[PDB]
Amino acid sequence: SIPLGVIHNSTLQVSDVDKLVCRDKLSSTNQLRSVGLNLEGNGVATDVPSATKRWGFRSGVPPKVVNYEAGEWAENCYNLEIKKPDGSECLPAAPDGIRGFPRCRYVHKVSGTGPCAGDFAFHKEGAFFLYDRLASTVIYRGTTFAEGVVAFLILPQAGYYSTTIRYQATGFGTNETEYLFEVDNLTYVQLESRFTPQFLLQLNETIYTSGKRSNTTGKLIWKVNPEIDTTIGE
Amino acid sequence: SIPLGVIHNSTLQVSDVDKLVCRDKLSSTNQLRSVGLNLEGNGVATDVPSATKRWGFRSGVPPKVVNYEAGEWAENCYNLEIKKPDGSECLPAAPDGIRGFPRCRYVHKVSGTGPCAGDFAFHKEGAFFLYDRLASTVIYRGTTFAEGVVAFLILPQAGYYSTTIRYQATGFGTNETEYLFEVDNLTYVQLESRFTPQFLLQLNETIYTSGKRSNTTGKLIWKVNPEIDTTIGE
Amino acid sequence: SIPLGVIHNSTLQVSDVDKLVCRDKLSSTNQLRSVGLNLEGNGVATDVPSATKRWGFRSGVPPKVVNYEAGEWAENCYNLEIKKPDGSECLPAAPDGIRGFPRCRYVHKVSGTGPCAGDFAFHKEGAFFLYDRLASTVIYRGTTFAEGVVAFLILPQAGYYSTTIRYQATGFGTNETEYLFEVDNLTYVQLESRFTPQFLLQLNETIYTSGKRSNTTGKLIWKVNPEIDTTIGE
Amino acid sequence: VVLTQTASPVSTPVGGTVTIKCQASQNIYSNLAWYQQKPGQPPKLLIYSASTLASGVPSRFKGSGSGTEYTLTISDLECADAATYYCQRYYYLSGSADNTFGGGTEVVV
Amino acid sequence: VVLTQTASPVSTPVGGTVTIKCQASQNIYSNLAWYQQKPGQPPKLLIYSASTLASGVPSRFKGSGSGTEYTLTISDLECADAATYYCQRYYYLSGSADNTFGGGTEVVV
Amino acid sequence: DVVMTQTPASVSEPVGGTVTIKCQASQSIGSNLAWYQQKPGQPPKLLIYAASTLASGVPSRFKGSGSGTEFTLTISDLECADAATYYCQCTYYDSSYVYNNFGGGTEVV
Amino acid sequence: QSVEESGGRLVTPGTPLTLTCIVSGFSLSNYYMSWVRQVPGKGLEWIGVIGWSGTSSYASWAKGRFTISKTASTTVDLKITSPTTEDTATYFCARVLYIGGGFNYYDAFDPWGPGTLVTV
Amino acid sequence: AIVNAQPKCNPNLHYWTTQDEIGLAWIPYFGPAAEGIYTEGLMHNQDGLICGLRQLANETTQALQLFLRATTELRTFSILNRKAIDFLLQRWGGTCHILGPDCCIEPH
Amino acid sequence: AIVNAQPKCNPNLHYWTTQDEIGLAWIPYFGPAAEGIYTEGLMHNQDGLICGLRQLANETTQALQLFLRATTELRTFSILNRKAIDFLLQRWGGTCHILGPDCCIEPH
Amino acid sequence: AIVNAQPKCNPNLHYWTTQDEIGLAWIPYFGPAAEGIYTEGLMHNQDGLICGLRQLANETTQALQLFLRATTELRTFSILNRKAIDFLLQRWGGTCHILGPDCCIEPH
Ligand SMILES: *[C@@H]1O[C@H](CO)[C@@H](O[C@@H]2O[C@H](CO)[C@@H](O[C@@H]3O[C@H](CO[C@H]4O[C@H](CO)[C@@H](O)[C@H](O)[C@@H]4O)[C@@H](O)[C@H](O[C@H]4O[C@H](CO)[C@@H](O)[C@H](O)[C@@H]4O)[C@@H]3O)[C@H](O)[C@H]2NC(C)=O)[C@H](O)[C@H]1NC(C)=O
Ligand SMILES: *[C@@H]1O[C@H](CO)[C@@H](O[C@@H]2O[C@H](CO)[C@@H](O[C@@H]3O[C@H](CO[C@H]4O[C@H](CO)[C@@H](O)[C@H](O)[C@@H]4O)[C@@H](O)[C@H](O[C@H]4O[C@H](CO)[C@@H](O)[C@H](O)[C@@H]4O)[C@@H]3O)[C@H](O)[C@H]2NC(C)=O)[C@H](O)[C@H]1NC(C)=O
Ligand SMILES: *[C@@H]1O[C@H](CO)[C@@H](O[C@@H]2O[C@H](CO)[C@@H](O[C@@H]3O[C@H](CO[C@H]4O[C@H](CO)[C@@H](O)[C@H](O)[C@@H]4O)[C@@H](O)[C@H](O[C@H]4O[C@H](CO)[C@@H](O)[C@H](O)[C@@H]4O)[C@@H]3O)[C@H](O)[C@H]2NC(C)=O)[C@H](O)[C@H]1NC(C)=O
Ligand SMILES: *[C@@H]1O[C@H](CO)[C@@H](O[C@@H]2O[C@H](CO)[C@@H](O)[C@H](O)[C@H]2NC(C)=O)[C@H](O)[C@H]1NC(C)=O
Ligand SMILES: *[C@@H]1O[C@H](CO)[C@@H](O[C@@H]2O[C@H](CO)[C@@H](O)[C@H](O)[C@H]2NC(C)=O)[C@H](O)[C@H]1NC(C)=O
Ligand SMILES: *[C@@H]1O[C@H](CO)[C@@H](O[C@@H]2O[C@H](CO)[C@@H](O)[C@H](O)[C@H]2NC(C)=O)[C@H](O)[C@H]1NC(C)=O
Ligand SMILES: *[C@@H]1O[C@H](CO)[C@@H](O)[C@H](O)[C@H]1NC(C)=O
Ligand SMILES: *[C@@H]1O[C@H](CO)[C@@H](O)[C@H](O)[C@H]1NC(C)=O
Ligand SMILES: *[C@@H]1O[C@H](CO)[C@@H](O)[C@H](O)[C@H]1NC(C)=O
Repeated sequence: SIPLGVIHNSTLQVSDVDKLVCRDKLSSTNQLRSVGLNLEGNGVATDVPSATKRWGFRSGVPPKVVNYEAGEWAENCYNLEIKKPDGSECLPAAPDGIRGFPRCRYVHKVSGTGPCAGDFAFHKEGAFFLYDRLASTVIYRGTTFAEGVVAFLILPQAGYYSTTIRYQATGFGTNETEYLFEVDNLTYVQLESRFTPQFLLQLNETIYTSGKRSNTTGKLIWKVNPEIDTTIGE
Repeated sequence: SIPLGVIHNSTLQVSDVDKLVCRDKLSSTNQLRSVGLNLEGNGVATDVPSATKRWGFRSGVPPKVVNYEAGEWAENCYNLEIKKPDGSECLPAAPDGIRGFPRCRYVHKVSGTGPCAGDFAFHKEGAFFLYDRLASTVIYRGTTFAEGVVAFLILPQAGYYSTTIRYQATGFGTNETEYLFEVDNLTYVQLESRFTPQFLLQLNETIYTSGKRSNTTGKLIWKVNPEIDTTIGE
Repeated sequence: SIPLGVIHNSTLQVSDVDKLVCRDKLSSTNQLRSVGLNLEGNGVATDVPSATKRWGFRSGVPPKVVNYEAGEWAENCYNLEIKKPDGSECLPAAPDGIRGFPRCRYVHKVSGTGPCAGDFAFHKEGAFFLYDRLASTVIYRGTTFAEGVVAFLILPQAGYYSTTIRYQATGFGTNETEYLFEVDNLTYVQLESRFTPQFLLQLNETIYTSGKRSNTTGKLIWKVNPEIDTTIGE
Repeated sequence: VVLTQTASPVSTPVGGTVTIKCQASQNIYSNLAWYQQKPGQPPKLLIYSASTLASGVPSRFKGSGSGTEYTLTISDLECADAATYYCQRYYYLSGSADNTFGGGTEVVV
Repeated sequence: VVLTQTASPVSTPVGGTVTIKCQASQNIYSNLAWYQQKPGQPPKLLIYSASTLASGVPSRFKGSGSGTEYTLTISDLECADAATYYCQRYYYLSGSADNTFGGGTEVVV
Repeated sequence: DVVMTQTPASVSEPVGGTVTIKCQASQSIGSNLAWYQQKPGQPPKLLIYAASTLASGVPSRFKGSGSGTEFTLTISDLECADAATYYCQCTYYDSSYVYNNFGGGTEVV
Repeated sequence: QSVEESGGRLVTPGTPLTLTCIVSGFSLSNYYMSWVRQVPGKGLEWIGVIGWSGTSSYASWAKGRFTISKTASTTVDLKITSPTTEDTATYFCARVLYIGGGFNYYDAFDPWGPGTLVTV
Repeated sequence: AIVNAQPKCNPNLHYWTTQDEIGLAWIPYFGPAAEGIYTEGLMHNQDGLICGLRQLANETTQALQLFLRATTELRTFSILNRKAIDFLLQRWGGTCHILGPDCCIEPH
Repeated sequence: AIVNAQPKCNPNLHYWTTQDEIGLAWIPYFGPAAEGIYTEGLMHNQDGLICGLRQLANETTQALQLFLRATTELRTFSILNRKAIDFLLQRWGGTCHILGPDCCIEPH
Repeated sequence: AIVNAQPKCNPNLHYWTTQDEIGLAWIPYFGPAAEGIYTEGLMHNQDGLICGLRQLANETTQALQLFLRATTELRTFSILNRKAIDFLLQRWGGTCHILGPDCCIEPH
């Protein structure tokens, strides 16, 4: 059965079904609450190369959605746009009533191609994609989300800045996936799994100020050296 | 919280949440009821020129629908079909399950054009559009409705012939809107805010009997004089 | 109201609304259960010619759907695909979430043509069509279902091999309908109302072994004699 | 908006059924009108709103279509029905009054 | 229903693939059959239900389409593939027998 | 059924004073009230409607006020031409609900 | 905006009687019409009303004794059936008045007629 | 109590409802069309029930609109269930003194 | 009691249900397909339960159809919740006499 | 009680919620847009509340996923109502002994 949390004396206990306690008091349905908590609060990796490896494609399982009434401010949020090599779309369109996560600091927008097996993209660890007050089990196309879980509670008787970071991934869904951070329609930077979003913004600023942007009609991909960490090579 | 009406000794009172009234009794869910009441029972203007000025257009608010189990016979109902100047449609299509109001006496079918700002048509006073056992907050295209409000009650422990009137509107939604009552595909009458539906029907009959219909390929618009009230001019 | 059955000391009794029964105990919502039972358990005809006469067409009545949590293995299930003479489709497509009956021994896949009056196909006796944990009042196109009814209960406090049989009908829905059991794309057998599925499979095997399949580009329709029941005539 | 007609001197024996297709460059929500212009005379409205028949016009003409594709069909063509044909998109005069005519298609008996 | 074909003596060198388009005035729910008729001989059935390939027909011929637009593609055109081609809308004989044939398209090697 | 009571049965006052008449309602009717003056041998004449709005043509001396359950009517600077009976009527319900909505009558001398 | 009444005469009890009210300046299709009687030296008594929809409404104490109908296009009639000696009064005829707002509601009985006299 | 603050009141409530309670009329195949499942009624007599009920309807709309805004339901069908559950919880939602003023249990 | 008036009664109920109760089977990614989420059983032993059940299911259909006709839901899922709420309201709905026949508070 | 087994915990919970409680702000026509209906808060002070919530949420996921697999809702909105009904049924389900360990009634 679904556990129910009881808060008393500023302490949280799991309700016991067989043992009937009389101390706890319920007065109205206003006390019952559902809260969604982000996975990043548990100290897990949040960058795109490590985050995108927790999602896998499957077929033969219908999706399910359950609502929640309160959430937590998310520092990292994701937005996916994946297409098959022939040109078809992988992720389904967002149904009516589904909206992106309301409070996101950095929105990682990833667009690319992959084999796209199966039909729906599930979470390998069994978590939920939170969305806007509607936690689902699959990923929808073009809608911002955030990994997290849901808990049910009995409550006791008693500014906003959004920044979008754009990526480009090749081989999405496989073990050999190549990621590229985008600073311009022609200039890219090779992406490693140790760059915080602020570091990527600083790299963009350095690219723009130092005049390393592509001047020809082709593509230019920079590679940052590991030791000095400030002199981009190629 | 939502107020709840209690009927005791043929008197209506508002349930008190903090004070537990012991004499109140609820034996089964059959006693609980929700009833919709038209606004025309409060003595408000019902003619189209005055009715259509209580609705506005807006974008950025999702529509919501709530059911009700009983209603009141309505004398005036409205049916809207509005086009943008280029030719598109303003009002959204009626979702599945939504049907027109069951009991109407006069249905004012208004078809016309307007700037059509926003995305949905809301009620400026905060009321609802009743429809059939499903009160919504927006207007659907080509569906009979009637403005009303929903109330909740605890019940005590214990022919139909319609008429359609056809209008034509120019500049719908703006402060300068022109209405014409249509008697034929070619003949129209300029409309004032003092004509009862029966008077409009009598004007129709008088125009047909007097042979005032248009005989050319152009349009003919009559104008009833204010003083005599029986000698239609032009 | 909806009757509610109670199981006490291995006996089933209908709960009485006015009389308050003290011995009845309900500890959790897990005890409440909705079960769907097939009509074939009541001793009714199951072959296609008799079964198809219990369904009719109508218009002006919307369809309704209810759920149930437990069912029964079905000996006979049906699957219909009917078209109008002009080429259009009669039965509406399956809405999202509707799936075939999960446990069927024989599936009578029937495809044909008929006048197809009305808009929806209802059951003449007032029963339900059981899809996967969903009882509906109408037939959906190309979806396996079973005729059945739903019962609500308070529980006491405490391989799969399917076979598809293919038919073909002309004038479906009328009183004069002709059915033909299909053994091949070119060979058919005249169907009566006294053949069990095992007999049909035996006839198929005899047709294949005896070399009575049509060799030309035309159609060959066999007809079993009533007396001998093993020497097919024509 | 660009209106592309059949753009061909269509020839049809007397008694046939000629069809003229007028494709658009975008969705126009069925706001077409059809004009028949004989040499020298001013054009004459035949079908408006892409389906409705103008007053005093024989039911011989029939217009159909939607979205970006619309057709005008003339049945049992006579010797009189020999003129240029135009498809024309219009607006409602509450807002703009913009309008664009088609290229023009000629029919030979 | 009026069936409008390619209506052109299409010529294609041997080895290429030719395409014939058969338009309709309304939705017909994919009820078309394709026939070829050599000069003098009675016509022969090629494709029924707009996709199914009739018995005794090489896989070179293919049919496709839906709604109001349907196409027949002849792959690897040969010398013998020189005949007049027709598209026919049929009905189910349960309650009707109406059938309308196409105009006819000639193919030249 | 709202029941209206006229408190002063009869009022007498020297010429030039101010006469006050009280009209009480059983329920709360907002500001839905009307006043009438009936000279002998004449039909009643409207003076005040909506309990505060002066009628057209009546002199401004007559002035009414009040709301809820109590209403008052004051005639200032009495003249010999103001001697008549005065009635208060309730206009809270619709025009199809018919009942005894009038008042008793106050004779002013 | 003026109305008038006619038809007052002396009859024996049980003799059916009919009165007539005609209007000028407005239309019957835009207003109701009410009949109010007054016993000599008494208060006003609302009898009944006829609407612009054609239906009529009667007081409880006069549920069946009186009828109100619309004859012609600009006249109304009050028919008294089986009058008694208690129905000797000055009968009136008024139009309900609404200034703005919706129909079916009134604010005053503005155009009172001169009133006919009925004696039994 | 509730006082009617509307400009005017209609004292009669000519209503229609859907609940009814013969032969084969319950079967959808032989049942009435979608327009003949309603009934009628007229509550001509009232002790001010209608005039106060209209004011109650006007009063509840602010809370109803706020509740609809808060939720993400496309269509809401479960308000009455919540009201019943709240009623039961308020009556009995924990430890209940027999003689306490917050309990409906009476001794005799 | 309930007496079976059907032409025939099947004494055995071969049923299937979706409720189950391991490692990673609960995760939808590694979980069973949509066709393998069912269980199986056979209530061969019976004391008239099955014959009574079939007749009860036959009887329930009229009320179920009328209830479905009355409502406007496209899909109904809240019948059992309504039954539970009605049961609780009937058991406890207001004033409760301790020794009255309408209450189940036995004294001792 | 419960102990947090996650590798790391965030003691401060920065939340947003839609419940608020002026003028014509409740009118949908004059109301806020779809992005201005939220509030803000911060439960910085804690006594193991947040680190316990982050573990209870981790624990509930298996039961939630199994329940979602069992049902057939496209969208589920009736979990909390089921919890409340279960709580009421557990409290009083009939035959309430006055002095028994099963009733919250305390004699006085
Ligand atoms: C609630 O919180 C608990 C914390 O206990 C979470 O439990 C985690 O569950 C996931 C899988 O569900 C575990 O991830 C697994 O890691 C294995 C290797 O361990 C890695 O992590 C440890 C951490 O100490 C390192 O020491 C180690 O070096 C590894 O880096 C993998 O073998 C598992 O599968 C992988 O390999 C297989 C086979 O190739 C692939 O098929 C898989 O796709 C995958 O690549 C798996 O990844 C994780 O270790 C658990 N945490 C802990 C602390 O034990 C719950 O998931 C969480 N619940 C929710 C709903 O969030
Ligand atoms: C619960 O259990 C009861 C009892 O078993 C079921 O009641 C059955 O109801 C159906 C209709 O709802 C009955 O079917 C009717 O049969 C009539 C003829 O009787 C036949 O069956 C009897 C059985 O003894 C034979 O003796 C007889 O010879 C017949 O073979 C028909 O006249 C009825 O209508 C037919 O005719 C009309 C007019 O021509 C047509 O319009 C109809 O479409 C139809 O063709 C009808 O078919 C059945 O007989 C009842 N059972 C019994 C035992 O009498 C309930 O149906 C069941 N509940 C559910 C939900 O299934
Ligand atoms: C529940 O019941 C109450 C009272 O019965 C209703 O209150 C009404 O509220 C509306 C607006 O919500 C009011 O209408 C407004 O009238 C203004 C002019 O006032 C006239 O009416 C008053 C009545 O007392 C007179 O005193 C005055 O002299 C005028 O004759 C208009 O100017 C308003 O329009 C402006 O505001 C709206 C909304 O902001 C804009 O959309 C317009 O463009 C314009 O800027 C407005 O129309 C009405 O007067 C109130 N009635 C009373 C009796 O006071 C509630 O509305 C009702 N609830 C529901 C849900 O119906
Ligand atoms: C990368 O840096 C460039 C240069 O600073 C950004 O472009 C400027 O963005 C600011 C907004 O912060 C604007 O006010 C300037 O007008 C922009 N200038 C130019 C020349 O574009 C760019 O937005 C940055 N991109 C990201 C993803 O951070
Ligand atoms: C206006 O009145 C005319 C005349 O009554 C209506 O025309 C007739 O309507 C009736 C039904 O209402 C039809 O049976 C007749 O065939 C109509 N034509 C006649 C009598 O010549 C007309 O429909 C009315 N228009 C509106 C909008 O009510
Ligand atoms: C009728 O019987 C024939 C032969 O018994 C079936 O044809 C065989 O079907 C099996 C599986 O169903 C295949 O593995 C074989 O390849 C088929 N061909 C043979 C054995 O020559 C046929 O499918 C049966 N049809 C029906 C409707 O039961
Ligand atoms: C990815 O998986 C494939 C599967 O065979 C394997 O061949 C390949 O070496 C893997 N790549 C990496 C980088 O692990
Ligand atoms: C309508 O609003 C516009 C706003 O600019 C104003 O100019 C115009 O005078 C208004 N018309 C009326 C009739 O108030
Ligand atoms: C089917 O019904 C029609 C209705 O007229 C009737 O003529 C015909 O004889 C019926 N067929 C049979 C086989 O009874």
